[PDB]
Amino acid sequence: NHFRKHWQERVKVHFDQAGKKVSRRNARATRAAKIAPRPLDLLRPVVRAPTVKYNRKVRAGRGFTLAEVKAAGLTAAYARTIGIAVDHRRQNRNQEIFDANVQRLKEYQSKIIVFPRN
Amino acid sequence: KSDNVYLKLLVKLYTFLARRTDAPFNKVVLKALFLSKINRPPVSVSRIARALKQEGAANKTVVVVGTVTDDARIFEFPKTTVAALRFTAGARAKIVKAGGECITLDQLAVRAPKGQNTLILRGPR
Amino acid sequence: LQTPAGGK
Amino acid sequence: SRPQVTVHSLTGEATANALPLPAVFSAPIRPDIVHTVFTSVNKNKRQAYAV
Amino acid sequence: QVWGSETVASSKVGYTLPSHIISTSDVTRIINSSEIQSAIRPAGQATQKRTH
Amino acid sequence: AKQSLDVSSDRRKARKAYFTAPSSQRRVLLSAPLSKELRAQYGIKALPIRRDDEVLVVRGSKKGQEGKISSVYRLKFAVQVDKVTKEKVNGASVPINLHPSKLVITKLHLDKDRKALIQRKGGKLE
RNA sequence: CACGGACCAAGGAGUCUAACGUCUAUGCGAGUGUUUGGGUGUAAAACCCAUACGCGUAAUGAACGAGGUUGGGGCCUCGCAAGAGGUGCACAAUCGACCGAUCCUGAGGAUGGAUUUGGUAAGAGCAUAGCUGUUGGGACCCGAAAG
RNA sequence: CUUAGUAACGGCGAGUGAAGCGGCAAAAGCUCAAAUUUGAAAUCUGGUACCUUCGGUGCCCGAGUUGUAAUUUGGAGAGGGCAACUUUGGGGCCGUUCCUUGUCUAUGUUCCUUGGAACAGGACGUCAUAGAGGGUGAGAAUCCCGUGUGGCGAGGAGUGCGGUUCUUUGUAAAGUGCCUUCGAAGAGUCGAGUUGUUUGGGAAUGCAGCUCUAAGUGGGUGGUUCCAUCUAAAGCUAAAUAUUGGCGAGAGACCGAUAGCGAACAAGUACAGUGAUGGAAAGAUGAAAAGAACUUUGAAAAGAGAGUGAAAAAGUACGU
Repeated sequence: NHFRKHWQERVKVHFDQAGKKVSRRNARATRAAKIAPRPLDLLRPVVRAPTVKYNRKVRAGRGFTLAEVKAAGLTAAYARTIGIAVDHRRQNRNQEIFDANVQRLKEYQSKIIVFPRN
Repeated sequence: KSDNVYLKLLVKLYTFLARRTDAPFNKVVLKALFLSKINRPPVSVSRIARALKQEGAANKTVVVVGTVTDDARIFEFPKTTVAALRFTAGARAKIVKAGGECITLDQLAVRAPKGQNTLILRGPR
Repeated sequence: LQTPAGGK
Repeated sequence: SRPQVTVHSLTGEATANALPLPAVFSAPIRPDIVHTVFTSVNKNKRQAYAV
Repeated sequence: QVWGSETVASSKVGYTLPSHIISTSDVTRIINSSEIQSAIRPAGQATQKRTH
Repeated sequence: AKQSLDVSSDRRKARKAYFTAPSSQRRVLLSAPLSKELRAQYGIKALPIRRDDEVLVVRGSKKGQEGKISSVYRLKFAVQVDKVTKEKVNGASVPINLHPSKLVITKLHLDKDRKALIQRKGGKLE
């Protein structure tokens, strides 16, 4: 078996699981208190996965490409302050994905309100 | 070996019927109840339809000791009544929609204390 | 903004 | 039909208003299943100990 | 609504109420039925008088 | 029913926090109830006990006796009432170590700090 | 023969875990597995959950009839019991069918034709718990020439 | 978590054993080199006199041209023209958030019985967002300390932000679109042959040494005749992540003086070793010592009377 080593010396029983969930909830509550006006997470893009065994499943992405941001009516530098993730190393290939990302960005822009600097 | 109160009550009722009626059907049915889960494989609804396909078996009643599991390889089902301890949701729904009926062993005994026109089926081993 | 994990 | 238990006010008077059984009370009572489930659920609230 | 009687949804998607394996737990009531009693052969005193 | 997570209900922790409590805390620990006659005027149910105060005994073999406090023994949580003493075989008088939780104050001292505390605890001297 | 036994109080020797397996109890069932994580909370408690994932359901792409016969628990018919016939569960024996697949073929280069074959021949598996089977972890305990 | 005990290694014998992707906790990106400020080294360390002293101003000396200021770096970027294109900081004060800390926050000690004592048994009443816990001569919600509950202060951190006020300013500093002219890629480094080690990593996975040594429409890795991704040899970065160490807390279906840490107590103490080190045994009187007043026996240890106490069947050698 895979126990010829001194495995007994490193056995971390996950007793923290019960407390880890509460700690994560408290951290989320603290972030909400600090980030009250804004959502706890940034607006992530919709993307299609490689590895055809999973490509049939649509999933979220890291950040919108510069072309998508430009087509969305704003700039990458300005979009960051609005909570929109931007990926400078992602290149759009599929047209449907680009259209979906543009529509999502437009919906987010229409649904957001920005407070005055005052 | 089971501990279900309803199972024990059914076992007692079937033993009483078998001893006070001498009908071998009751004895055979009761003997099956003393079989473990492995010894009581489920009978698919397709198997029930196949057994009903026999000459003159359409009007006969079918009794399954185990669980009547549904089958997706069939669409039409005979308008027959099936009595078994456990009825799966899919199989029960298919039987109900096909004009059939589902009942428990006690109901079958009440309707047929001697098991007249009854057919016993068991799953493959 | 993202889909909520689990139920609601 | 499904008999309905009359609503009792804070004073203990049987109010005319009644509600039919939600059919949950007609479920099969299985003492063995309940005992087996309890014997495992009661073990979830425990803390490890060792020398 | 929380348990989903036959007429209403349960709200616990993927669950349904348990199904009884016996229509009635009162075995005596079933045994004492007219049909079974007529189909059941007569029984003795239930006590064996000692002989020899 | 406990709700705060900062206060433990462990028996050992409470016993440890009491068997070595500081004298300043022991002063609060040695609080005694006030006689209903005084409670009618001031309203405060209980207050600390000091030498200048007068207390009455309601429990124990010395029940029914009354007198002025001779001294306060915070180390052993014992309060010694004057005129309540035990005579040894040699005739030497020894005060009995009573507990303030069993006595009832019948006359309250009126020091400036005590008067200020009376108002602090919602009392009204009159 | 011998190893141990002067006596007494306490302590003290098949215990825990990882992997696979048979049996037994329960849930669902061609589906099963909430708790890696989220919601929720009377706050390590209890109640629900999206998406993926472990197992099988289709093998090495399976409806000539997913088939004929011999029996076969039970049922039905004939009957007063014996006795006779039909249906025939699981199951066994047997003749056969299709997939992977093996030589001829000829419609310019594949169908079809006879076998064998490892499977299909109508799902039966997953999950929770108890005893128990085998191996790795100090593995019943104290103990050996020691690097 | 799965992938997976799989790919893969393994005198292919024992055993070893990943990684892509997928499910989830968290997200923040960036800063230099290489471009002349050349119409002004515009930069800064240090001493000195002041002040609105974690620093700011004037003066002075020095470092730097073998490069200190500004912009920028693969998302490129830079010098210009155009749009009647778009914008504008710090500090003082109060409050808000948090750390420490003090304080207010309910109700019987009413009777009957016993008992050394009431918290005990019975009878009669009250609070309950307070029936968690401890002490009070035995089992206490109502004796006290305490908890739920909100409420009132004080000393600090503070720019996470809600208000008041002083200053801006300077042909100063930025952001987007169009047109126009340019447009910069890190070397004893990749690599090759070898030695030793390691990894499943045979496709030599990386590492260190040794011979040689590289190119810029150039180069690494993989796949059908080419193709896809970066383009290293410079540097910074919060959150999920571990925690038998130090600080404070919330708990255990754990042990309970031959058990549990070696140490419940005068424990890393006594004690042994020329030394690194080894290394223990030992808890309980009673509510208060109320711990033998006093008489007698012998010098005394203590004995015999008397006496305290619920109990001396508690005598310091003391729960049972």
